[PDB]
Amino acid sequence: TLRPYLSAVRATLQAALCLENFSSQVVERHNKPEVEVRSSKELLLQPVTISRNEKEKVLIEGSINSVRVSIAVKQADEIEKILCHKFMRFMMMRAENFFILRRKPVEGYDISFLITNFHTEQMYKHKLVDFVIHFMEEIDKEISEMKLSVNARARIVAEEFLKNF
Amino acid sequence: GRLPACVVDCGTGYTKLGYAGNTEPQFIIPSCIAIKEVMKGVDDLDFFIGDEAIEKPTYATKWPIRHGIVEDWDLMERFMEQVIFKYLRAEPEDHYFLLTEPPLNTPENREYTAEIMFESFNVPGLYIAVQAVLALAASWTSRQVGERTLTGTVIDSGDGVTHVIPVAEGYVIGSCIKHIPIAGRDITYFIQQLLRDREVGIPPEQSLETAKAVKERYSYVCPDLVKEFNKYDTDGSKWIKQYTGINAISKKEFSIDVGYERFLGPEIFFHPEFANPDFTQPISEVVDEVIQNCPIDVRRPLYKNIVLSGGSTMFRDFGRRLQRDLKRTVDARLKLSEELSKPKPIDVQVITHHMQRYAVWFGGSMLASTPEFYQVCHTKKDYEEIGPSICRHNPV
Amino acid sequence: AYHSFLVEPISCHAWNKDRTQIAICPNNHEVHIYEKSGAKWTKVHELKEHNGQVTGIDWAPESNRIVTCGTDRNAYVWTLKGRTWKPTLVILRINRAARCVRWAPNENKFAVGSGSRVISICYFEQENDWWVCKHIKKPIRSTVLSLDWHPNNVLLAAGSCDFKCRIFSAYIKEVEERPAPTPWGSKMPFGELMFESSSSCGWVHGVCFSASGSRVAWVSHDSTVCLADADKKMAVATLASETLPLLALTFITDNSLVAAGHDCFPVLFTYDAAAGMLSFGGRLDVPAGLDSLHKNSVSQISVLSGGKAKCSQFCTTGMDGGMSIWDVKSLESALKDLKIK
Amino acid sequence: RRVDIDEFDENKAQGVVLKVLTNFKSSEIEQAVQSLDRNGVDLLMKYIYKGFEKPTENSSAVLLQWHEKALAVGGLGSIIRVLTARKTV
Amino acid sequence: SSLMDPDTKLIGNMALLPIRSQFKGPAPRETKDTDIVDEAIYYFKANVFFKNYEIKNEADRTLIYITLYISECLKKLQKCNSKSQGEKEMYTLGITNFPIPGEPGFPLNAIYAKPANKQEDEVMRAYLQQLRQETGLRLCEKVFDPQNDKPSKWWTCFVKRQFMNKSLSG
Amino acid sequence: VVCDNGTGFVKCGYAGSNFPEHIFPAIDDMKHLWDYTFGPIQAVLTLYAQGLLTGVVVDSGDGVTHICPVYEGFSLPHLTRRLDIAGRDITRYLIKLLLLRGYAFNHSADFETVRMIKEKLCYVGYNIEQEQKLALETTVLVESYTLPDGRIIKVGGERFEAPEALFQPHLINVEGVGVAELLFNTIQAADIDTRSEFYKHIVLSGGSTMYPGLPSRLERELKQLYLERVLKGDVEKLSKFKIRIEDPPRRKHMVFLGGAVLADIMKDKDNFWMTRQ
Amino acid sequence: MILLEVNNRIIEETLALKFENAAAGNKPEAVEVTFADFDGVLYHISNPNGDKTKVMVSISLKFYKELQAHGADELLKRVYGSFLVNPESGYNVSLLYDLENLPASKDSIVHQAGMLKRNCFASVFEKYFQFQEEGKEGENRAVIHYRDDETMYVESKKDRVTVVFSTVFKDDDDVVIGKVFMQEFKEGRRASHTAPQVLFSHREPPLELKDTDAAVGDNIGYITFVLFPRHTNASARDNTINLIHTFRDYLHYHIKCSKAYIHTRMRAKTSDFLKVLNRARPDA
Ligand SMILES: Nc1ncnc2c1ncn2[C@@H]1O[C@H](COP(=O)(O)OP(=O)(O)OP(=O)(O)O)[C@@H](O)[C@H]1O
Ligand SMILES: Nc1ncnc2c1ncn2[C@@H]1O[C@H](COP(=O)(O)OP(=O)(O)OP(=O)(O)O)[C@@H](O)[C@H]1O
Repeated sequence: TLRPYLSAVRATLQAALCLENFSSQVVERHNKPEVEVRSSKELLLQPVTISRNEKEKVLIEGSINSVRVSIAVKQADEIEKILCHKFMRFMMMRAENFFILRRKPVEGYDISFLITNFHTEQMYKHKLVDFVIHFMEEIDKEISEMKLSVNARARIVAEEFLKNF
Repeated sequence: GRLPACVVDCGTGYTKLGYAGNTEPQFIIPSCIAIKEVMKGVDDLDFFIGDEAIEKPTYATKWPIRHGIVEDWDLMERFMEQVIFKYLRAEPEDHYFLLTEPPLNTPENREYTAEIMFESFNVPGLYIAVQAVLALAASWTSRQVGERTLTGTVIDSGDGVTHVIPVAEGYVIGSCIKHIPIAGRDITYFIQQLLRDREVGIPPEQSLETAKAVKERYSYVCPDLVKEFNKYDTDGSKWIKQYTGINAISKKEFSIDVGYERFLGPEIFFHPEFANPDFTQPISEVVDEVIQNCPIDVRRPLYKNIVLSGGSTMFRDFGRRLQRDLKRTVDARLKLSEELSKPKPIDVQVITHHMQRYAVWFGGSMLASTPEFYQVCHTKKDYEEIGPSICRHNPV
Repeated sequence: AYHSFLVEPISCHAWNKDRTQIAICPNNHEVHIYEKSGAKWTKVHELKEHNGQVTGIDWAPESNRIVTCGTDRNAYVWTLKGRTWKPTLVILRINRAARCVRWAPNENKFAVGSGSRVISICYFEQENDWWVCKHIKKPIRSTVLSLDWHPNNVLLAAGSCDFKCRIFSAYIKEVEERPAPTPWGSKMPFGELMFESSSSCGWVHGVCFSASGSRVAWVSHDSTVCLADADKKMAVATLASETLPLLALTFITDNSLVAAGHDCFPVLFTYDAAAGMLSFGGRLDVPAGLDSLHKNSVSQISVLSGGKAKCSQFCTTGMDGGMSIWDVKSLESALKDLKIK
Repeated sequence: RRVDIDEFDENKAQGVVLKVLTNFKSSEIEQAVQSLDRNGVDLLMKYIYKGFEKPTENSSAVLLQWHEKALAVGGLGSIIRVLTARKTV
Repeated sequence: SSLMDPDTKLIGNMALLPIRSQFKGPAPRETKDTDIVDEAIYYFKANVFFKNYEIKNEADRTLIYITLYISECLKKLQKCNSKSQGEKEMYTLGITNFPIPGEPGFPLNAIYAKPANKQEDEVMRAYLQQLRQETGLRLCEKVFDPQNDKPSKWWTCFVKRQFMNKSLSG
Repeated sequence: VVCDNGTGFVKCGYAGSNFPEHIFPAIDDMKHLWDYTFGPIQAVLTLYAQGLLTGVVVDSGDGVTHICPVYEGFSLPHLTRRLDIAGRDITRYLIKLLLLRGYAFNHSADFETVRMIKEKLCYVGYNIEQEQKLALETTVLVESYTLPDGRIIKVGGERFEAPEALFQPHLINVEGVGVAELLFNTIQAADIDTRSEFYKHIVLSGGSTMYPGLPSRLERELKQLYLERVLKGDVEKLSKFKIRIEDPPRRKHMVFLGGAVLADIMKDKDNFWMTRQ
Repeated sequence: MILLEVNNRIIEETLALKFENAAAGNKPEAVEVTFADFDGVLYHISNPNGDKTKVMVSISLKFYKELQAHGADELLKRVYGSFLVNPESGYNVSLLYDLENLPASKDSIVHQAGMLKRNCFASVFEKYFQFQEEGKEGENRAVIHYRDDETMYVESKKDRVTVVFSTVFKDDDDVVIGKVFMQEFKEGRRASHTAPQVLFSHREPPLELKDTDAAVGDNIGYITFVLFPRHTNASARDNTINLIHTFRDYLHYHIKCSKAYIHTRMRAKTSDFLKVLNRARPDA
């Protein structure tokens, strides 16, 4: 059931993202996203969650012009935890050129997607949904290969040293 | 504070390694890497830098340190691996490193470099200074100065693109730098073609190294060309020499003449029109144009100290003629002044010393053997507490 | 039929009275008037005055005027002086971005809705040569989103973010004389609240009166659409959408409606007044990587052909430079599930 | 710089649903979801966003199948009525 | 200045330069034994690698004419195997004519003042004959070694080096 | 006819116009200004431009900042104070921000290029901590720019920090105020008669008011200070309190413009000036 | 590389230059090169007291108090001999080469100036290879601190020798990766059954040395080496001590290398997502 889990997410992100331009109700002449500053209560939508198990959960927090989507990542053991934590902290250094994310995730969550109105304009917003799915598609497998990378390359390193005695 | 600190100084063509306190580096290795034609384990360790990289015909020789910037990180990263555990043998958790970088690098490219040292090498310190400042820090020991000053002019003479920088209070000025595509490499091509046309019997497939050493062992700045050709014709003795090339293929010795490519070799800095019609502008005033862009207050300090850098200023009295070449420049522009107009004439001095072969690295042993360097390093906890924005900038 | 202009999102579209020229701003300081030259489009005018973005425009079809509203709290009236259009300084006594604007059919006053929970109404005085702003403050509590006029030049619809479609009374008494009575109520002064909607669900994105102005309808953010009557005494009827979020909607007779949204293909509507039923039609259409010709959502619907009553041609402009022009009689043929009353 | 005055201005049952759905098997979703009216789906729509917010041992697995049949019936606008309800249950 | 004085006058694109020649007598005449074409060989190798020589004078019009003349002569003494074989190929090129000012087929016509009459062009041909005469016998002792039939390699290394990238004949 | 000769920017023009019809600065040294000029208080002019009598002026331009209480006809001179924070010192602070971001700039040569960035990218924040949850947390503030030598830098968290650190007496080395503080000091130094008159009669004038949201911070900080020192903690008595702060659209070209409404011109003006009486 | 350099490439380039100056008869030069290596080892090569023909190697440590009581001076005074002189001020051992007394084939002492830290760890091993091969048990175990927190524990047994590193994994991420290297080190005899077998535990010292003050901590694992006489016989002392005296530094290598392998794999992948994000961005 790994496939239909992404489907309902794909079935929710499309519903999530139908936005517009909207200036600040609070401040003169500004345009700041609503799901971050949270100063106008009535605009913020109801935060929803979709999960497959105790762990694989995705939060969506909608507003009038921005949606903060966050993702829990499957962390099977401690050796993948540093594989989880670096792979995040690699890309979170690089959210300036790769620039639709947050720098620091939600407390309890692993990475936070922040799509404004402008990012729905200069990009095809029926495919930014598909990119968010694509990011969850292969980091299941991306970390899965690097475990098999390390458990192979130690075996190359060790067998050389021990036969040399 | 008892075991000293590495100063890895990755130049354009030649990497300059070495530990602190040292007059000269323990390596002068060509900045190049051989890599196999992704690769895993034993496939992903076969890394060979420098001298074996030029040697090995099996693997290709990438030069990722190109124009001073990094072409690609994942091959730069392997070069920073085996610059430590194979040639420096330093303790990777116990030295406050000092990487170095050419001017106008983006402050993304700092946090690409500083990331890997704090996340694949666990270094206890790091301080990525610019090449220009620690260049002129080397000339503080010179007898041409008596007082310390960190404001003046450096003349980088690199291998990909030479630069010119005015510097002020320990900070480069990103407005006034100028690419000039003369280099160390441009002198190689045409004097190789100058011995294609006069010497007979040199195999073409190694003639660049052949052209290299005669530039190394026999070049000199000629002071003035029009008297110079007669001094070969009047005197065939004390100007004509003979170079003894070793045939790397056919295993022999071949003698070649040391003739006219001596004096024109360094002279193309004084006129670029000898080898390129892309620049009609000599070096005698293009540094003065870079001078004439900075504000009015900083120019009068900027005349007193022009500093030579890089290996491509290892030619006999290169500073002497170019001193006169700037005195012809600046006095003619104030010759406009007194006519129309009163301001005092200003002295201009260039700087030379012994280690100007590699005076970029020699600044690294004036810093890492001082306690103030231990004050200003990024510690490892500073990356872990606050994030890469502390290491995206540089301290003083 | 589909022309496309640009990559930028255009704010809103309007036409001349013959419905030939069009005027839009594609996400900039500059609203551009375009015009057919056969099947060829001509950038006939450019407007460079607003120091902020602009958000809503209406061409005055009869006085040849152009109203603006934007985000630098400034609204400018553009009237044709020969070839070069000239602005007009209009102070609304509000401080932030406006949202939408449209002329009353007398062309004597225009309604601006904005973020300071008030609606500024400028009607033109003649001695000072001035558009005096007068305000409808109570009980609007949120940012006003969409507006619509009754054809009597007296009433004024209002839709904001407090979910409550509060239809009003804004009879200006000094440039207009005492109008006829209205099936809402009797006394109509300025600022007179008349009826607050029963909608506590979904934002109020688009409102419109009918050609009578006795009927009024609105679509909501929660995929619903609701209509009420002045003749049937404020009776709000309820209908939920089973499609996608939606913005714009318009009448075509007095009880027949057409609305499109974030799919940019329509799906008609008719108000069954006999059974009291808002019943959603059926796309009435017939079928990058997209079935609809235009890429982004709708931003506006408006009728090319002779008012909202006739009612045949209508175009769809959205958050991209394309226009899909749609004729009703062009759509009458191939559809097998349409409903028209 | 130390106080919030953005608010002080002069303007502007649960455990029953999870118990039945997890006891309802996966094969009878089509007979359970489609038996409700236009308002019963949106009533069921807020139900599915309860156990997905508060998971248990056997909660989040089968309710994705419960989200599946209600997706096609509810369409795409049925989800908004979770988002936009400023007073909800 | 060094190649120009108001005592001599501008006839043609250049001023008629005071020669010292193979013969003595009535000619444009100078005091010192050093000639312009001596100087056109003396400061030759300091001028051979430029791209755009300055104009301080009209004697440069002569001076780069000799340069393109030597640019022809370097193509000839690539193939020479004795001093007599070199001179007869220089007597060959010293007689054979190429176009000279404002003339099609001759490059750089935009620089030179063109004499329009029939008179001054012929006198220029009578002077450019002397340019083709007086240069070649001074190239005998200066290209070849004092041990005869030994072409010096210090004139070989200009065979690809030109004033600019033009072909002289085509 | 009106003449307008300034300190850091000098104007000229005719009567009944829309703008200063030419602009050029003043290069003893003001006595030579008459040569290129004839060839083609401010606050009373500023108030009557908006068309009022007694109010509060936020005069924030280039060289120095004034705050002016001014009555119907005359000013309030002893009430009208003058600060010493300028507009340039914002830019001088803004370099050091971007320098610690990592971009090389000199304070002398690179001066005007940063001044372009300030007038395009930089603004003010209503609060600091919710604002600083955008630099450390989110992408949004990061916006591109292009240098005139062709380089493209990105500025994120150093946009909103134009005003803040030299309001503190450390970075300015001067014990002083914020911005609403000396504002609030002056009204409570003023009368009680026209006190609530003042809090709906605040005008902003100058190019150093072009920061968006600056009338959203002055409204927020005065709700501290009137709660602090005057009303001393009460809830609903603060809800009565009138706050209206004004800023004209054409205010940057208004000082010469507003005088045209007062300027009841004559047949003669030469007959009083002492070199031409 | 895959095996480290028991060679010392910071001298083997240096003095190999130096004798060829005298072999060409050139005048020697003022050389003073001061530099380091693994494990806190400091070097100093200089002309001693002002003559350019005299070339002095000089090494400082902190172990010579703990090491000299384990038979140090029998080894290197035998091997180096008249090369070895009085220790220089501030230095434990000080060798000396004079370039007026060059040997015949210089590629020996150039090579045998590169074992200069290797010859100090050998003598404590050579002392305790005697005690195994002659059965003389009842011996105190050598407790040798080779850093501030890095202690060496040897053990002579009946038919074997075991030896123990007291490693400290100073960061937090290295520990989790570092435990995976001892897995295949525990699985070393899947095809290499002639290999010296290794035990490992983390944070818990071995019970054989539980009587000591052996610490307990998150940074610390304990690594053994079962040494049969088949690898410590008289034929292969010198092979075995070359491998074993760098194994702490060897394991610092492939931890950092396997970190480096991630940042080349992952930097490729951040270009892949940034590719796909530019495709939904329009061609226009
Ligand atoms: N005595 C010499 N004679 C001739 N050429 C020399 C001499 N010394 C050095 N060079 C030349 O100088 C070049 C080295 O320049 P440089 O030291 O600037 O390289 P780099 O350190 O890699 O560059 P950079 O420091 O600018 O990044 C070499 O290519 C060499 O050919
Ligand atoms: N659009 C803008 N955004 C931000 N700052 C601006 C803008 N326009 C001008 N400024 C700032 O305003 C200052 C000048 O404004 P102003 O014209 O009010 O002062 P000034 O009249 O020149 O000074 P003085 O009164 O001394 O003549 C400049 O220093 C500039 O930094």
